[PDB]
Amino acid sequence: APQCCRSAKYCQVPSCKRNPCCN
Repeated sequence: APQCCRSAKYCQVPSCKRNPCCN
């Protein structure tokens, strides 16, 4: 599956929002 640091769109996910990579 696609990681959270794959694109900004993913960073806008309540699941990837708490990700130090997206934060």
